[PDB]
Parts: sequence; structure tokens; C-alpha cells
Amino acid sequence: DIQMTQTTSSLSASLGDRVTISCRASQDISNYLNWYQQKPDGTVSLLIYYGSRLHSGVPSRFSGSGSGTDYSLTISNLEQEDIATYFCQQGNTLPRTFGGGTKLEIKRADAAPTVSIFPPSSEQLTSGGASVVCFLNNFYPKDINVKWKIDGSERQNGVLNSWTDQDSKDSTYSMSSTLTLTKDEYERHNSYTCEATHKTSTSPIVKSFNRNEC
Amino acid sequence: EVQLQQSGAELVRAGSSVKMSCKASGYTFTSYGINWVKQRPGQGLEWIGYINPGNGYTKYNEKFKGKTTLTVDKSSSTAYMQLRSLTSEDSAVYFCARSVYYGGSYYFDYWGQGTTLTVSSAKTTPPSVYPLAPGSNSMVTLGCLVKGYFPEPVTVTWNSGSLSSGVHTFPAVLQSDLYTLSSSVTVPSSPRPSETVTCNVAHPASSTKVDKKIVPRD
Amino acid sequence: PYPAWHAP
Repeated sequence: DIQMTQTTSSLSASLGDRVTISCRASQDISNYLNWYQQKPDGTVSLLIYYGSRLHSGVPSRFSGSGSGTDYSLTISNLEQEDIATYFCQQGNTLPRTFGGGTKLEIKRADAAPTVSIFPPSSEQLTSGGASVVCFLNNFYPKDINVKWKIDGSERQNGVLNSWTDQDSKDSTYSMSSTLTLTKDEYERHNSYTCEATHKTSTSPIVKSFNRNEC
Repeated sequence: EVQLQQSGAELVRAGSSVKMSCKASGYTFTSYGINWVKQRPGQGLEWIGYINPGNGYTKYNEKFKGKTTLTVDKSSSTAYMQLRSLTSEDSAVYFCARSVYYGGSYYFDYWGQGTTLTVSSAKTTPPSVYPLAPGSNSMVTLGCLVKGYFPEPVTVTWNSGSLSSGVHTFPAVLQSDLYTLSSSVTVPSSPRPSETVTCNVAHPASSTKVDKKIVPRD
Repeated sequence: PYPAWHAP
């Protein structure tokens, strides 16, 4: 049915600004729109309901509007507390549908990631497995592409990544990437590379090691 | 206040089923509807279906119908959702919420903390803590690979707490039906290998408290 | 064609 597109997944702003999160219905909803705010901790709470105007006991600085297919939540005089994910929801037809949601983050100055690569551990190899790990720490903006190479060409099976949420003291992100192979496949090759492309340079940041120089 | 206390996390094997609770408090349970929303940690929220406690009526989202069943018990203000023939695709956190009328429609004014449902065949197993030492410069990063445990959570600290700044413990990821996580700590070059750096990983589920020392080499 | 509670 009507599906909602929150057309920005992560929105970037400073404490104090006027934030505007949008949401578009694939059809007219006669103002049957609601806004929820989910926190990092997991809990969800209501904000504004109906056509986007109506308040449920919340800060006045939360305001809603919109009229046909296009609506928006506007947080004037933004605040820490307000850093969370916002979902819109249509209550005009069944089934009920929400938008992809929009997550706010704090705006910070660009920072390249520090990159580290690590060969498999002795302990782990004796168990017949092999994992090469790569941390990419304290970088901002949060978008980044890690790429692995074995003996010089890309590899994509085994690669599992994890990303931390924006930090609380600084506003940076960190990411971990891990290539897992069997002990034998690992001992069949020499060079392992972790390449981080981030718009901090147009040139990737490369870390690698060779099993022979080990 | 209005409250909705949902069940505790759930662990079940694909092919099987489960039944979660949503106990309401502070309002007339029968005067309002209960909706269920699923949040797979992928991309958004889905409306499952819903139910009128007094009415006993239920309305499903076509997708979740057939495998889902909503019910209620009113001599204890509780609502239940039962999932059948589970699969990986049913691993998510499930929320229940109250519905209030306004205009000609509804909206959800209160929600529950949510119930985590992990569909898997694993059993409680302790992780393997692999030490991550560099490979054959005024600051040095060391790691610790916590691999193959189940179920969450895992507690990682370095040097039992005395190493706090410059630590990034990453969210666990499911691979092989078992969780895997990593952690990194950055200490000056003067502390290591000059001193000891140890990751301490605790895994309550299996009553394990492992201390791995990070030594030079491989 | 069939019942609801704010919509189709």
C-alpha cells in the first residue's frame, strides 16, 4: 500500500539548529501521519500525531506539518536529548507503514581514520582457523569503504564488519573489519591488505603484512 | 502512568515457535488496542497486526499473517503474540504499543521496551579470546578478538578497567550462528610490551571470565 | 471489501 520514504537515512546537525526531517507517502494520506522518536537505547516514544500538528506532552520545539504526500518534523532549537532516530508512520490505510527512519548525529570536523591490521593469532591458528582483523578508528564523516586484498586481489567472503555509534566525548566513528579463512587457505598466500577509502584523501590508506616477512 | 512491560529476550530454533507477552498497566486494558511492530535491525519498522482486547478482534498485515497469531488475556492485563515456523528472518526485536483514537484514526502513544528474539540452534558456549598483537609508532594499537560465543552479551575491558581511554569495543556480529566481536585499545609505545596489556572478556551466560595477555610476535 | 480500523 502507501509506503513512506524518509528520504535521508542519516541527518547531520549541531546542537542548537533547526532540524527538518522529511517523509513522503506514495499517496495522499489526508494528514494521517505520526512521528516517533526511537533512542539508541532501544525505547520508542511518540512525539507528534495527526497531519503532523498534534502534540503528546512534549517540548514545544517539536513541530509538525505537511499536507498531501509531503510532511516534516521540525526540531527548532535542537538539543542533545533530541539525538535519536525519527520514524514517520501513516495511519490512513492498512497495513500500517513506517518510513526507513532518519538518524541524527552530531556535526564535527573531518578526521581520517587511523588504520590497523593484525595477522591471525598463534592461539587461533592452532585451532585450524585464521582471522585477519583491521580497525579503522576515530574517523568522521561516518561513511567509509573498507576493502581487503589477498595476494593483491580483492576478497569478499569471510569479511564481517562492525561499526560503533557516534562517540559521546568526540563525535567520531570507528569500524572493525575481519577476514576469516581456514588455516590452510591462509598459509597458501602471502600478502594481506586492508584498504580504507574515506573522503579524507582521494588516495586510500593502506595497511598490510606478508606472511613471509613474518 | 501507562506502562507496557514486554517479555524477556528469547532464544529458539528455526522450525519452532514462540509466544511473547505484553503486560499493560495504568489504564483500562480493554478500552485500547495493542499493535505489534517488528524491528529487524535492518531498515525500519513493520506493522505486524493488532488486536482489540475487549473485542478480541484482530487485523493482520498480510505478510505476517499465517505465521503470526495475536491473542489476549484480560483477568491479568496481558496480550500475547505467537510466531510459528521461525526462520532467520524472524530474528528481530518486537514491540507492542497502545492505540488511541483521534480524528478518524489511530496512533501509538505508549510502547514496551521490546522483546529480542534470536532464531538459532546455538547453545551457551564461551568465546575464544584471541590476542591481537601487531606484525613484525609513538602510539600502538592492540586488539582482542572475541570469537564464537553465544548468546550476547559480552563484557570487554582492558587491564581490568585501568585502561579506559582509547578503547573501542565493537558491536557483535553473527557469523556461523555464533557471535563474534572485537575490541581495540591504544596505548603509548612506552607501556607495551614494556608493561602488560590484558583484555578481560566476560560472558555471563557461560560463567566465563577470561583474561588474555597481549604478547609480542604472533 | 473487508474490515479494518482506520483503513482498508
